[PDB]
Amino acid sequence: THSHGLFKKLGIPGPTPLPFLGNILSYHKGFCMFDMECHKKYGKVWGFYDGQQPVLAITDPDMIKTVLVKECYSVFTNRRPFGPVGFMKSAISIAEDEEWKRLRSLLSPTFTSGKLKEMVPIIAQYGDVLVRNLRREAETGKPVTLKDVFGAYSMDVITSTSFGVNIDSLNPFFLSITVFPFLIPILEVLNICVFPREVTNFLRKSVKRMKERVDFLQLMIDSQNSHKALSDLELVAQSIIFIFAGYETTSSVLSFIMYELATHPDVQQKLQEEIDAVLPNKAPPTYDTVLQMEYLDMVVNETLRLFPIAMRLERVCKKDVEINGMFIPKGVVVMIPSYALHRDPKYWTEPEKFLPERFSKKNKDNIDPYIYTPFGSGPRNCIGMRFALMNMKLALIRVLQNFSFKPCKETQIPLKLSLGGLLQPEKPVVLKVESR
Amino acid sequence: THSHGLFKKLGIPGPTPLPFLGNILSYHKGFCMFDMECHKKYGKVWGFYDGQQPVLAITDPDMIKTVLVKECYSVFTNRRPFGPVGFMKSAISIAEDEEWKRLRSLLSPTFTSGKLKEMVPIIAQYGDVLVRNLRREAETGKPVTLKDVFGAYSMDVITSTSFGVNIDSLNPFFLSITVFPFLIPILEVLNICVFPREVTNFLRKSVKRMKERVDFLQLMIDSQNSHKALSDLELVAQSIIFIFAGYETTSSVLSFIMYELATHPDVQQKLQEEIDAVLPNKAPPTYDTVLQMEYLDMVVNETLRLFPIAMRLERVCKKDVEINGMFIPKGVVVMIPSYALHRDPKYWTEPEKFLPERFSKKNKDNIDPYIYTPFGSGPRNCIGMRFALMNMKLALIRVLQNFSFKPCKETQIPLKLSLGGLLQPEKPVVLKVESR
Ligand SMILES: CC(C)(C)OC(=O)N[C@@H](CS[C@@H](Cc1cccc2ccccc12)C(=O)NCc1cccnc1)Cc1cccc2ccccc12
Ligand SMILES: CC(C)(C)OC(=O)N[C@@H](CS[C@@H](Cc1cccc2ccccc12)C(=O)NCc1cccnc1)Cc1cccc2ccccc12
Ligand code: HEM
Ligand code: HEM
Repeated sequence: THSHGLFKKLGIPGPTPLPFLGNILSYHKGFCMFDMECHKKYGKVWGFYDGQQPVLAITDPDMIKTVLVKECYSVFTNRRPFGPVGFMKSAISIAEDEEWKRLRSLLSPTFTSGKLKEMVPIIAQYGDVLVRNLRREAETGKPVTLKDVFGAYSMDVITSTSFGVNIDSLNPFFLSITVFPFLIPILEVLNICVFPREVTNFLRKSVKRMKERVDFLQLMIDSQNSHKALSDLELVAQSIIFIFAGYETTSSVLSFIMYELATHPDVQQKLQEEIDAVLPNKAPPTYDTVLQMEYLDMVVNETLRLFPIAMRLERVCKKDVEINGMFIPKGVVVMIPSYALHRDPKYWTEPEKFLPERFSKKNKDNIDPYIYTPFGSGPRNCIGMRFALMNMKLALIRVLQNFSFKPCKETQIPLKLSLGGLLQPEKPVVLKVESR
Repeated sequence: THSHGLFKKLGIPGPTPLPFLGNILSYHKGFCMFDMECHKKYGKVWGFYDGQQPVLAITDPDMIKTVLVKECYSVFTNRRPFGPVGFMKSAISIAEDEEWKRLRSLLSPTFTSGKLKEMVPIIAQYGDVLVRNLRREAETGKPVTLKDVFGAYSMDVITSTSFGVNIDSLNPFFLSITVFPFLIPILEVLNICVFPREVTNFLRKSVKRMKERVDFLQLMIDSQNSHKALSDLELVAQSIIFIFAGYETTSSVLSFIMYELATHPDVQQKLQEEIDAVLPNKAPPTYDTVLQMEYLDMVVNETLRLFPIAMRLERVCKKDVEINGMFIPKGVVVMIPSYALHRDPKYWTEPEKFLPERFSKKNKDNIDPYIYTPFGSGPRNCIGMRFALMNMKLALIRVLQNFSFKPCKETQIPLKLSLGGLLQPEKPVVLKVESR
């Protein structure tokens, strides 16, 4: 624990680290509470230790823009390593430096405006499965688990948009990794993975069994026809990454939104009127009608403020720099506390209140893009942003065109956040559903 | 690799060990071929190294009886450790010394003659599910996968006999452990288990959800009313052990038997006649009618000779001894090569031929019980022997009372054994089924 002297030397403040553990015992309220409390206790900049790993928090918009954008390629190219990963080191969200630049370049036209447009008339089928599955679980007095039917929809979107598989989807130790990150090399030589070898072996062969537009796999197969050419396993590993995000992020966010709509009935009505004015007669939403719904966008934007599911953004400082008058020595992890900045009263009036009008064009400009960052920023931001927003908005239009949402006896009010690792709710979201 | 001098010193012969790996590269033909070849090359006694771990093979019946029986409690009490195990160190097949003696004593009356008898009229229901599931997959030209419908039956026997759950069941790195057994302590502090924490968490709570004769769980719950008293988690971990054996061993053996019957049509007819003489009119088999069928027993006995699914028996020598005129120093693993002894021509004429008459009472006596040992011997033998035999025999009577079994184009003839770890076949067993 010789490394625990770094921040005292640099004159950067923070909580005093315990030997070996660093500051990790403070994760007992979750990343988010620790960050918020640190943000209060110390200010625009502070430091702590994940084990022996020094981590510097920054909250200055300029500094954040310097890290996330200005010096991305040169200094702050990669994220904190987190093995053992195996054959998935070749996945874009994990790869680094030159190998990452290769994959970012190769996989970016997958997510264009125009390819997303080709995906709309296809994403459109499973909202109608989603509604008919909601019909059954609503025609009778029986509260619904959103993450069940949102996940089943998110999955149906994934299998389709990623492989063409059109299915009706009714058919804990990481802590030791920070105290023992020296044990990651060890688990790598033991073939131990954070997956099982079965889910991936399922797909390693499944990919070659189809077989053989517009799913991500074809899009990537087409790109194998500046840099080199995507290889076969490299493509399987990207599939797995895409499947993670589009299933768990999409449906989890969709649950925070139905919760907010159900606990704020005015905002639900105001939005149901908009959907009916743009799409009268319950007209099927399209790419452009979706981008036309402003209140819908404000709802989505404000929900991501309260529940930024990344919570933090992170870049490893790959060599001594002096960003914005501050020396940052190589190997430090630079961290942006999204959740805490999103709930910072120095930028957001009533920051725990769910107030979509913050994102009205009347007020959307008093909002610093390096304070509100649910999808990252600069060259390593969420490659899947536009798809994610489109994917979700398509769900809400078709669901709010048919149903209204009420709190139950079991509805957790107020929603506790996962005190643990990922930004989920404690009890699952359950509401009453009713048909218009 | 200072430990690799042990067998040269003791003047005990064997294959020369490579540094660090020991003799493990020889597992490329599988345990069995290495043992058979060692048995030939060197004789009644030889030695090798799993990494730095010295292992002594013995094939003398007296010596085997000394290890397995005479000096079991005193010297040869436990098996080779094989973590990481977690909360399952408390499972009988894994526990050692005093803790094992406690569990062997507490769990033995579960498997009496009389408790097995109470299980017959209950095991009897799922042979009739097995037959009706075989009916559908046979009424039309379509070969059957035995391990599918034998496993589904073995499972239905398990869930019932172990928890009362009556369900119709149509509803790779270990190598590093021997070169790196020093890494087992490491994986233990990382909570890494050979299970997932989900299968067991499934059961840790499931056990307490029922709720609350004659299943194993009740039998064990009753025994919590010389030694101490079985605890709550100790009981969950025994459930998991029982479920392993009774599912995978039972159905795998049942596949070697249907294979032998289908590839030896006389023995299939001779057995079908016996079942019909003891149980005319397809009378439902009972505990006693099953113990009456001698040819059936001979079939089972001979199949376990060709496919002893343990392959080896193993005991750790817990202190210097001199069994049968031979010094054995503490820490050596003593190993009995079942598979190789079962296929040794010095005891078995035509040992690769499937000849049940070796177990006719006319000849069953020319058979040394420390050469043929499919269930172990002495105080640590298979606690589940009588249940296993009963369980399987019940399946064959009801299945051979209705169906006959023929080889297909895809039937692997001759059966290759799993060249890898466990004693399974290479391609799965598939046969034609037909209704009498
Ligand atoms: C243990 C800890 C929480 C510290 O680490 C993670 O367990 N897993 C993060 C890193 S990778 C991935 C998800 C994933 C989970 C479990 C095992 C994996 C094994 C190999 C590769 C990826 C695996 C992923 O990126 N899926 C796309 C995504 C997810 C969320 C939002 N958008 C896109 C997950 C993570 C969370 C928040 C922001 C992230 C930004 C870039 C990369 C990962 C990010
Ligand atoms: C890797 C290697 C092949 C060397 O080790 C094993 O992977 N697993 C043997 C040891 S324990 C168990 C099966 C089991 C598998 C995987 C993970 C486990 C984790 C915790 C506890 C048990 C686990 C078991 O005993 N189930 C009852 C049984 C099985 C077979 C015949 N009768 C009874 C399996 C084994 C094989 C042959 C004979 C055995 C005798 C005593 C104990 C175990 C024996
Ligand atoms: C509500 C949904 C989502 C949210 C809120 C979200 C947010 C984020 C954030 C904050 C990051 C890190 C940005 C940074 O480090 O600067 C990220 C990265 C990433 N996301 Fe998303 N994401 C979502 C959905 C998706 C989807 C649907 C995909 C589909 C492919 C996806 C693919 C990725 C990838 C590939 C990366 C890493 C980019 C790179 O390393 O080059 N995400 N996401
Ligand atoms: C065809 C089926 C089976 C065969 C061939 C078989 C064989 C064996 C063998 C060879 C051993 C090691 C014996 C020794 O070390 O001396 C063993 C141990 C064991 N078996 Fe079985 N077995 C079978 C089924 C079962 C079943 C159904 C159970 C159900 C509970 C079971 C429970 C156990 C236990 C608990 C042990 C360890 C005994 C102890 O350590 O005290 N086995 N088996």
